[PDB]
Amino acid sequence: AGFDAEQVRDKARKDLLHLLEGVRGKKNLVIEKDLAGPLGVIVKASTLRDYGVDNFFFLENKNTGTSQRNIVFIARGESVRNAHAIAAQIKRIQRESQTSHDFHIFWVPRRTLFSDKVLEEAGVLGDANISELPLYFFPLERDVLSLELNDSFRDLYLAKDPTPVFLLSRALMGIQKKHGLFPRIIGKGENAKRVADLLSRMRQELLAESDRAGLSPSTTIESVIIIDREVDFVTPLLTQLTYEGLIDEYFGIQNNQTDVDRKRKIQLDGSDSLYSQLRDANFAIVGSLLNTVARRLKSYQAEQQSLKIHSNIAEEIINYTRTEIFNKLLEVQQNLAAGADPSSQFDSIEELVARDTPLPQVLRLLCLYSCISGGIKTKELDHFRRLVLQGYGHQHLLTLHNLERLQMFLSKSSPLASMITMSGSSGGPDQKTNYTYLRKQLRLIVDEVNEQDPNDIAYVYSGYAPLSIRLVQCVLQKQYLLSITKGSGGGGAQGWKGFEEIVKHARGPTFDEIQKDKKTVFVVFVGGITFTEIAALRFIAKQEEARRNIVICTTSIINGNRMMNAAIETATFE
Amino acid sequence: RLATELLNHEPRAGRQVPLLLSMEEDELALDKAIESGDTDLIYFVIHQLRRKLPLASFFRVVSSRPTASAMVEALARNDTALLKDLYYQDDRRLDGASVFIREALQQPETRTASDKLDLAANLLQGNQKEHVFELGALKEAKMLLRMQETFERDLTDSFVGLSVNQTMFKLIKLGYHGRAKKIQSEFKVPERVAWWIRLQALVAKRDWNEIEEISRQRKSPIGWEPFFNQVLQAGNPRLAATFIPKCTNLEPGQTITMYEKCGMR
Repeated sequence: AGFDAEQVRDKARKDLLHLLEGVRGKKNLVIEKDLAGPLGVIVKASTLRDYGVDNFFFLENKNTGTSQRNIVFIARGESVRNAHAIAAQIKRIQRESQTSHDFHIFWVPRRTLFSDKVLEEAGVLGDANISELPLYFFPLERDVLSLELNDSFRDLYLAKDPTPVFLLSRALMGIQKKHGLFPRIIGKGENAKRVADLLSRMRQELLAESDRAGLSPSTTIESVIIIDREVDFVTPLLTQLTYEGLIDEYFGIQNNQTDVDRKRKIQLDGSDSLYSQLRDANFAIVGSLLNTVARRLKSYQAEQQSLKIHSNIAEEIINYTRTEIFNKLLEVQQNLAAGADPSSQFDSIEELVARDTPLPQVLRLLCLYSCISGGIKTKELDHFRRLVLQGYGHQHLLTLHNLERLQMFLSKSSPLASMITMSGSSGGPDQKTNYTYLRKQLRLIVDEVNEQDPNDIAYVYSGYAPLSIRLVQCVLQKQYLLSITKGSGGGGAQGWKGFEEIVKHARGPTFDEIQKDKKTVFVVFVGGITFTEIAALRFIAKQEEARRNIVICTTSIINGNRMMNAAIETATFE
Repeated sequence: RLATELLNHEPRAGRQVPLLLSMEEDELALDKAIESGDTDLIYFVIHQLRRKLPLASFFRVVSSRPTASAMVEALARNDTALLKDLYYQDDRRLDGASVFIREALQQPETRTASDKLDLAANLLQGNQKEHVFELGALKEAKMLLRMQETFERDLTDSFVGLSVNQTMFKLIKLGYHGRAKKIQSEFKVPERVAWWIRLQALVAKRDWNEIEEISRQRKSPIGWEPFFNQVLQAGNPRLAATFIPKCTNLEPGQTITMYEKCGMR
């Protein structure tokens, strides 16, 4: 009777088909490009064909098929780019066809007052059947839910756009409408608090005029845990060392798919038996894992071709990990994460820039430096900035400025760079996470951990435990977390109890709100989650399998390169 | 005065904003829209205040609220004079300078492009709270593409747009002597950086006469071990084996690996 990721797909599938039948007859389909990916998760192109869809088109391509009369547009509502595109698509067909053509628009997930104006100030508003398609979470896996907002990191942290927070709140509220209120809303970070505040406000607004019933606490849901991405920039900045992590690092993963060398699309999800075992494993054991599987098969048909696919992928990743540049990148990453003097890594960074390694990889090192050392020394700062400019272009004067606005690349003399301390008085409401303090207090460095049979979440970085997941363990696995530091620590209550002093040294507000068989816990990431953090959560989920069900929710699947691209200027003085 | 007070705690925090807006109760309507977290509502208030209030009054209200300030800033980027006005009145000179730099990247000619960079430098002067680096950077940028323009006129190849390092690399690969050293000297490129670029360029050029000539000197700022590795791959194991044993800081156990992979078993 509890929550199931499959019912989310089912609802999403029937919400769309109900609208595809609302339009009577046959229809051509024009969809926002970055929406087409997530849509493939909930419905196949074959099913859409069985409901009257002729051809498929992209909104950005501006070439809607004149063929069928019914022209149905499907795009995101809050988007500014889409509202003009659809209007410019109507103009570019209302006077450029021959037959009448009907226009239907499926906004995701709501019709906005902004979109009303854009079509109003285009005149094409009156000739459109506006419908709402309540799509929010896209179940990438049975334990992974995503809003699939691939620009949410840029919008939230660079552009300060609260849209992803609002959409995530509605999605979370939708779960409460069906399964009951979250007994506890536990979280860490400013945007985590903003989601909690919205859940409270939306609840009281649901009581409305006319009075409504109200909501009772859930009996199948334990609690919700919300982690703000800006609390732990370090983890995604590091190079992911899991198999799926390295695929995302090297090839890049979008909508459970990747492009190896037009190019071939490789499906990457849990439906494949072999990939379910490989995706979370540290890449160092992939070769041995592949050897065991291959020998078992020769000693159940898709596994044979899956063996060839992942043997080819791993072989290419192995080739990449053997390069001097890669190992140099890891060397700087490991030293900075371990706690070594950041100044000692200068010559290595200078070499990497000199060897013309890709800009995102260099910027990630600089941001790792800044975010883990509480800013960069003034003398070293200008030297770093000079290397970037004359190494990649003076155009990146904007790139460095964007990283400054993101507060990921700052001077030590800047008040925004200061890490939370208990000695240096108060000051700074937005003081940064103190990794120097947290490295010891939370055992961020575990040089033990064998990769053949991992015993801690630190295996996803070959010795480094993600701060984000460590904070989750402060709530979910208090005994274990104490055990790897203390011992002899009733005992199993919720909240941040036992670790309030430690979490205090992490960025943002700390909260634990009480709203008045095994249950499910929602671990929500605002600002993005990496595959390593997912793999870490799955590791923990296996340990809590008898007492808890764990479902991962997020605004998007993030990585180091996606973060830098939110800041990197692409224009190039030509 | 009373009619505004009664709405301050009920009901749907989304339909109190149009009511507050009609009563000319600005800011309060914007604050309520912001606290609602509804993007659609925040725009509606901003668009209303944009057409009703003077730009100056509009900026003040919007500047006090970071979320509202962000949206106005976001809408203008997708407007340019609006951005400059916003940043100037809020004393955000780094943001204003970024607008001019962003305009320079869109200029069809380096002459007009450098003029935009000059406008950016003008903004960073005055007050100048640690803007020394940016002023020198914009100076280098104007310096760089002016020299690259000379290269295109002489060498009939493409150079405008490349970084200092990329310009050195292409210059060395084409074997254009101290022209790369002139670029290196003018922009004060470090010794360790310049020698890595030169090494990579000569290897991609297979200029093993120049590499051997470089091996004919004593010290190396990056060491001779890079020279060993760089030459070995995609090149001579024979010429690579020249740099051993010049490689000072080594294994020190032992030396075999280098002599081993050089074919010499």
